[PDB]
Amino acid sequence: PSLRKQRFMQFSSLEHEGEYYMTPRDFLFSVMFEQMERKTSVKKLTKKDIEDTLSGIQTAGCGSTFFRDLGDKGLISYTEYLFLLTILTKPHSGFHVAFKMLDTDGNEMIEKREFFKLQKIISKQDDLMEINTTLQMRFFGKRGQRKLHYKEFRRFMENLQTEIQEMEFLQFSKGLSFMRKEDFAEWLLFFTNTENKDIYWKNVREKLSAGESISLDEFKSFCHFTTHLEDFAIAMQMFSLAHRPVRLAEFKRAVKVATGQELSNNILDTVFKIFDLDGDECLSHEEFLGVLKNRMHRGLWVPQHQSIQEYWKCVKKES
Amino acid sequence: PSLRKQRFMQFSSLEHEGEYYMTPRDFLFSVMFEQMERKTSVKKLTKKDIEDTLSGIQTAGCGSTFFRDLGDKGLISYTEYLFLLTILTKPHSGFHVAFKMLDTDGNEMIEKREFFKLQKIISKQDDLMEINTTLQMRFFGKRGQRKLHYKEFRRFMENLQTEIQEMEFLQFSKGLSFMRKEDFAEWLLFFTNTENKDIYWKNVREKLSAGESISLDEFKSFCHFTTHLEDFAIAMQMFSLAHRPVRLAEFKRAVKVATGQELSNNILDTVFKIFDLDGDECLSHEEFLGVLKNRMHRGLWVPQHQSIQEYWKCVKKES
Repeated sequence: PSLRKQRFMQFSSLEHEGEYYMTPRDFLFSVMFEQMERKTSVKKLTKKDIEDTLSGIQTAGCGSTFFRDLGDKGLISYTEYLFLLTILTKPHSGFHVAFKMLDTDGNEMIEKREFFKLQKIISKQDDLMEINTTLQMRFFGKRGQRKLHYKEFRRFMENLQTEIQEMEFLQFSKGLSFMRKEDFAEWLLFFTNTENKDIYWKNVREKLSAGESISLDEFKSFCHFTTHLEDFAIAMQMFSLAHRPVRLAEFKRAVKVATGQELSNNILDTVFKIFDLDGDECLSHEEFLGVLKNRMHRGLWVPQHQSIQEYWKCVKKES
Repeated sequence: PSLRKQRFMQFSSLEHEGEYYMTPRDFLFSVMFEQMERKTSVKKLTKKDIEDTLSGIQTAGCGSTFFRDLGDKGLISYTEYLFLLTILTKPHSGFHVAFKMLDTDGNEMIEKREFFKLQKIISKQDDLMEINTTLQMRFFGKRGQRKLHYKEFRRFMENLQTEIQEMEFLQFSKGLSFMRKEDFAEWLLFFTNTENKDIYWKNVREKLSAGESISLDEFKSFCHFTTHLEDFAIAMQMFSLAHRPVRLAEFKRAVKVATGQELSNNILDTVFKIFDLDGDECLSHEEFLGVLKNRMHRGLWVPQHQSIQEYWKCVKKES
């Protein structure tokens, strides 16, 4: 039982024939919540239970909203859990590559034999120490003979990413349609790898206005920039040479040209009010890039008991 | 500075000419959150600031959703704060009485002179030790000569109550449209005046199913029953005589006939699975009524430093 499978069975809610399963509600909780306290216990299933659960996809919307629409009447195994988890953090321009990877070109579309190959990879990795899920029923028909083209794949992945962004936005905005700049500030500061947020809190107390809002499209654009941060930094490494701090206009032009996600002046103003440690109007790549380095936020826990190893590496490398 | 005014200035966000004000976002936070940590500081205003804030009502929806629609561009003083706070917990059949109370019958509608009378009551209570808010602009026109009929008053109060129910539902359901029975259980157990929830948690662990959902209309109906609980208990006192525990069917019929809010079998089943301490299928009024006694939940803090007085009354009356 690896760490990922341990997390999966911890956040699971259904078991059947000695095999833990999961509903979309539990997947969303695992994505957005680090730890959940389950008041109740797991429950077994039968074929009647399976049909009562799978009776939701027939009346579910295949649009942008798919998981909250399904609610609790869904089924997700470990393999689909890992697949969706990789989809969460997959940047653009890798969609077509991932699609072509999921099929040996004997089928230009994807039949369920390729997902069976994925499950076989999982089982081969497991052992070397039947049951229809909701995701298969979405991609392939109830009969099981359905081709999955690339356009539908791209649509599904975009919908999943946007659904997660909407979920995080509504979780941090308490329900309102205009979150305060402070919520965006704390959302950014959450996953930054620093030990003293005091300077950033002083900055947002002093420099940032008392009242200002952020829309939803702006938050989604910033999230897409965050997920393309690696390509953005590769493009910015040429500018980091000679140690030239970048202003706001060049920052906006560069993010637009390297990630295709044009940002507003509000978000850029805010991120420069929180991150400009120095007194100049703009600061170098150092703080923003090196500090915003993990991107492993939003669940995605990597608990390789890195506490003591982190303390040891701190004691060693601190010089 | 009374406790209510202290809470108001703590949750306020705007000050002008030495007078704290408040935006709908802060009112909603004061309603749903017991304590809020303000990262930023208060800011002053000018007439230009006043117009920039009041420029929202012109493009705001007067339907069921009004406060989240306004977002942050709104204005609420202390008097309107207290008025809305009384509206939150006002039961039905008191709407028309409250309307007739807010006007000396020289006007069958309500002109702004009666709200001026309300503000005068507040100021007379304060001193005996000009500025247009958003609510006045909603009831009365920008010019200030507008009659407010009773039907619009009832519509506004119903919309406010339903808006608060939607807010609490979305805050406890994490965004999904079907909250788990456990969330309803913990929402009920929050304001119950008991010291050991262990028995109720054992009940929900054992008796309640592992997975079951609750819609939105059912939650709203249960909230309306909770706000008519006093009339419900007056009607049930005759049945409490002879100490006869009430079953489920009679409970449903009685709540329907005394509060007009018919409940589903799911909510009643759940509340009997959490509250039936004994082994019988139904338990008497004792636990449900006496335990669910406060109804002062959802903010509405009454902090008359009742900690030490509560401990003293416990030491005294415990026999």
